[PDB]
Amino acid sequence: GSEQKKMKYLENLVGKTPMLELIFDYKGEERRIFVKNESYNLTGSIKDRMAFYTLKKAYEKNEIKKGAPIVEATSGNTGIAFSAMGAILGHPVIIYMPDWMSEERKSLIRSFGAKIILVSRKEGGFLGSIEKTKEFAKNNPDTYLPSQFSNLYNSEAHYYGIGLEIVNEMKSLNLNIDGFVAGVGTGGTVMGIGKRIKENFSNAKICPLEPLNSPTLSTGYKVAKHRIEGISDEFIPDLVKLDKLDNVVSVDDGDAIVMAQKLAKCGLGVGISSGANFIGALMLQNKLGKDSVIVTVFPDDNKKYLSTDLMREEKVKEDFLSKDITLKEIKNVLRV
Amino acid sequence: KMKYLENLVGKTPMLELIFDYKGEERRIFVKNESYNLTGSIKDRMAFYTLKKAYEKNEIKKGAPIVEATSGNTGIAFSAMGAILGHPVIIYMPDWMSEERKSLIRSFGAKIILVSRKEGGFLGSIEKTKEFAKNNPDTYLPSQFSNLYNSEAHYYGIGLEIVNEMKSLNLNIDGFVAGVGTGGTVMGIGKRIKENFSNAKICPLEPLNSPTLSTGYKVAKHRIEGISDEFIPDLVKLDKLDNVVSVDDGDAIVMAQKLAKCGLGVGISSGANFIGALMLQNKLGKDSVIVTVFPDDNKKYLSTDLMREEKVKEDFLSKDITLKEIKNVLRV
Ligand SMILES: *Cc1c(COP(=O)(O)O)cnc(C)c1O
Ligand SMILES: *Cc1c(COP(=O)(O)O)cnc(C)c1O
Ligand SMILES: [Cl-]
Repeated sequence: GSEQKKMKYLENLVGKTPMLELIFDYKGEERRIFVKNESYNLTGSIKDRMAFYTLKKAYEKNEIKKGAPIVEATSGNTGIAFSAMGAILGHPVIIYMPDWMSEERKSLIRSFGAKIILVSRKEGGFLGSIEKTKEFAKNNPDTYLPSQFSNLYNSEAHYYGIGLEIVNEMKSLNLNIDGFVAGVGTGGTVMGIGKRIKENFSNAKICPLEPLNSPTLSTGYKVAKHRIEGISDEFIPDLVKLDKLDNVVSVDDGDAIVMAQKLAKCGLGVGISSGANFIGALMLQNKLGKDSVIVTVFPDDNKKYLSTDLMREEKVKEDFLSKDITLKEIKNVLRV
Repeated sequence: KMKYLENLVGKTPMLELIFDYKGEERRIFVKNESYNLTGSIKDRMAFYTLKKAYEKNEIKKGAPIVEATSGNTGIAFSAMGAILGHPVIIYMPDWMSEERKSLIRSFGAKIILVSRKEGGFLGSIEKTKEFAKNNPDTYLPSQFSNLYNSEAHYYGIGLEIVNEMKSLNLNIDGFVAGVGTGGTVMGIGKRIKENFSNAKICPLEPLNSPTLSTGYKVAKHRIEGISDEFIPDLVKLDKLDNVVSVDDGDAIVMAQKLAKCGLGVGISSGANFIGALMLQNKLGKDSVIVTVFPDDNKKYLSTDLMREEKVKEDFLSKDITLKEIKNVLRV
């Protein structure tokens, strides 16, 4: 080949992230959770694995030509990841997002060479941001649409990549996996990792996670704004197939923030969705038994969240799990 | 012990970058050090310093770790300090990017900003000694003089460099790195010279504040992480080859180009790229030059990196065009 050569080496920019064994007290019995740290990636997120897999398989299946624009609707880690990997592969990148999105998001995505097209309230969300991507393709037929919320390459990325890493590294510790939890944005993470884990541990519980403040998985709908950036921003996406998963876990965004704060104070600088996943995983442990082996992921680091409530004191509410959690140690770290 | 905590640092990607320089094709090789616990090369050094300190009982259980930083070292010691159960107290000049202050505080460290009136970098260092004098159990990693700093890079990143270039059957002709503490250049340089006695090991300075090359001149500059108002004891300019000098404007424009090609890096990464080119010009078109990208662009959104830089006539970046990533290695 040659393109094949290129894709073989560019994959060294993504994956092979640390697996961490985190020990903590939960009122006040000793527990542990296993977690992948996905900050160790090209642009700092799990979405790098997904963007790379997507573009690679698309090249393999001749579904994108050289120099073709990559076009998507997002303001988060997906725009960042396709912007960077798009530029690496010689593609201009076009991102549609709403016109009230913060300066910080726009500047970071702009840094990576993408063209940003802003959509107003009146031009329709949000939902109309994904509509203009479809318009663009019909007027420029070389357009590749990642279609993150519906594209099987997304879930597959995590089946072939991070999911397999998880099964391999838990097997090297001779630990069976009793469960896995992940917040759903596109759903690619929970679906892909779940498919992989359930091939190896048929009784594993694969629980998708939503915010209690906007339970898009349990109701179907975008109910309200919440502060768990990267998860449930729109509608149960087409990729998520709830029937193939076990029961929905719900976490309050404040509880996620406090948990992420605690994580940073033990030297793990993570995003709000990571704190959510940690709480998520503990909930699942609480259903299965204190000593069950539960895995999750930390999808990004804390550096993009330095003006969010991650930086402020959160009111502790009755039902927060995080008020009864004290982190003790990183007991082990695996890197394969 | 932490045979296992070392899995949080190091083993980062080596990139082969192809570019045009007015208007000839060239390449340089670069370690991407964002792929580390806190997103910087300093993670390697913080971990190694603490591991040795523990080995030689230079640090007591729960004792405070206290340090002066341009940002990344404090971030790194706040994260690793927290992991190992230590209070951390960081002094940092007040003109470093505000994202630095926020991250240090997120890791549970006490952060004290130090003004130019209060002596900037030299003042920050003295405040660390003051704290140690006042509080007898204090551990001072003293990154500006501690040989563990350069040792960390001799054993870690330096050895990865040598093995990665060996794997390409390529001889290293030169290495360039901006000097903050001097750890990076001294430690990598020692390792490279053991394997290529003729390789040139070049420290880099801002052209705006050429302290290494003059021995005295200190001025404001925006190349965060390097040129900290003095020549650090760790750096031995007579054991290194000649100083390379890059304009902070030229560095920023170069870091901006790198991000447009997919490599979101800090201002000093831009500086190092231009430096490695300036060295390449000395040794030949075809010479094999290695450098490092110490961190990513996320701590710099508040800085001139995100603004439109006045290009000048003498910027090498006005004549650079990035072509592609030709290769990526990682063991
Ligand atoms: C995208 C994203 C998620 C959700 O992952 P999906 O695979 O899209 O479900 C969680 N956290 C962060 C920070 C993200 O960017
Ligand atoms: C510390 C630092 C440097 C300089 O490295 P030394 O090993 O201290 O010479 C360069 N760039 C950045 C971003 C840094 O934090
Ligand atoms: Cl520093």
